[PDB]
Amino acid sequence: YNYLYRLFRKSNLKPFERDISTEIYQAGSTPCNGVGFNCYFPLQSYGFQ
Amino acid sequence: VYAWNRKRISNCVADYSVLYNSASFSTFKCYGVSPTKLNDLCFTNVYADS
Repeated sequence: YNYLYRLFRKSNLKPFERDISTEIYQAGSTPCNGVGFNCYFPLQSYGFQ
Repeated sequence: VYAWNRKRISNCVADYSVLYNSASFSTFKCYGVSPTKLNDLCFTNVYADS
C-alpha cells in the first residue's frame, strides 16, 4: 500500500503539472466543509500482490 | 441472492444523480465509469440486479 494514485480532481492537470494536495473532494451537490460520504479523500492505492 | 432479481431498462431516461446524491445508502461505488459522469451517458440497455 506504499504506492498511490489520485482518484478524483475538480479539474484536469495541465502538461507536466504536479499536485501533492490532499483536500477533500465534494462528489455530491452538498458541501463538505473540510470533512466522509460523498466527501472523499482523493488518494488511493493499488495494493499490489 | 441465489435467485437475484434483474430489471432491464430500455427506451427511457435514467437519472443517476438521485442515486448518488441520496443519503439513504450505506455504500455507493462505481467501476469503469466516474459516478459524476453517469448522467451525460447513453446506452443500448441498462440493468439493475437486486
